[PDB]
Amino acid sequence: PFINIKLVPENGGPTNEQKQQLIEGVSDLMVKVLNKNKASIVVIIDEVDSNNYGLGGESVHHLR
Amino acid sequence: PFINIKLVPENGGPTNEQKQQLIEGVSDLMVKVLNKNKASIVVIIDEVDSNNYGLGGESVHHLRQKN
Amino acid sequence: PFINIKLVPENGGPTNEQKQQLIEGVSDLMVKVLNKNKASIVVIIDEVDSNNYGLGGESVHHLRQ
Amino acid sequence: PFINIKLVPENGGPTNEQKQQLIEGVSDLMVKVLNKNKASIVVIIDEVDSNNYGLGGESVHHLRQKN
Amino acid sequence: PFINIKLVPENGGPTNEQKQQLIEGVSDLMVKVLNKNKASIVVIIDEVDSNNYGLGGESVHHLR
Amino acid sequence: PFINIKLVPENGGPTNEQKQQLIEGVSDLMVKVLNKNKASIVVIIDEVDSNNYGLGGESVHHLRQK
Repeated sequence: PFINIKLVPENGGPTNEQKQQLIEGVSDLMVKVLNKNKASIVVIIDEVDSNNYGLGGESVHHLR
Repeated sequence: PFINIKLVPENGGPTNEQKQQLIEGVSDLMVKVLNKNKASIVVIIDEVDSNNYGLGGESVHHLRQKN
Repeated sequence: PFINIKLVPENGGPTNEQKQQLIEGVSDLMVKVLNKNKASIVVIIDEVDSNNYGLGGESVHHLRQ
Repeated sequence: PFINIKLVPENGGPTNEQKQQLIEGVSDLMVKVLNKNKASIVVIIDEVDSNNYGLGGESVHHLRQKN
Repeated sequence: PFINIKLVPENGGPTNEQKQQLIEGVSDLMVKVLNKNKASIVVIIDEVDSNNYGLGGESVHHLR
Repeated sequence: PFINIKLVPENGGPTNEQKQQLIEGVSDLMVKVLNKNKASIVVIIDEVDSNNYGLGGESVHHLRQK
């Protein structure tokens, strides 16, 4: 299975350690809930600039 | 944040309950690791046909038909 | 430019005429805002099942109760 | 609803102002045509280098040098 | 590497054989130009209705 | 059609010339296999940081590239 996560960096995060936790956690979720093979799981994390992510018509930067 | 999950159905699954567990699981995960707001988390699950998902240069339909 | 739209169908929609209005709509916007050549604009629309869309930790299906 | 826009930056654009215009415009369109709840609309703008975008078999960058 | 292909079905196609040709062709190109590891390559093909794909302001369906 | 390629840069690559090959290569494949008109093919290449790509529960960076 493929998992794509797009998030807006906030207050000095995410760190490489938190990224690892996200990767391992979503991966284990597929195993425990769907009994999937862990080795074939691909996860990609995209960090979006605050000025390029909109929620409810406003940029997250504006909202911040 | 935004999370997109693409997977191949198998042995009758996934059910709506398992899908609900996946939605709840990934959300709680974002909260636990990044302390993000649960309310604004969007999750989309795409179910892909075994003949349209390729791993290593071969479709999953072929792989599943082995062992 | 490329534009991808993912939405959950609802109350019979969206119809083909509606999908056409979205295509023409986002296309003109690009010309107006960035003066892009309309000829090279590509738009893709994806429909997602209520049991497959989550918002706030619950499926859209459950939210619709 | 979720919207993802990918474009090649050109002649000093797009500006943060121009980006907001795109976010606002796209969101309004979704309300105008589908009567969707504006509060839950997510839009993401990706900016791509002229060398990483292809059209008709050539990079946007090469197309420009031809003119 | 991950490759996503999106196309509008036409004149009966694409068949599963053509899908396999795309899956392998894309994979081979990655190994050939960048010498990537073939086993870890993931490819996903999305088939899009002609009423959901637009070019130059019109849907592929109207294009006539 | 539309083709999106996501990869992790490795050992001084990919170069613009390589990206051109990838663009032309993917485009020719659509022409040959599906008989598409070249002019309408759009290809986008995304370069992903090794600490952001996960495989089998670990990151490409931890696996030491790919």
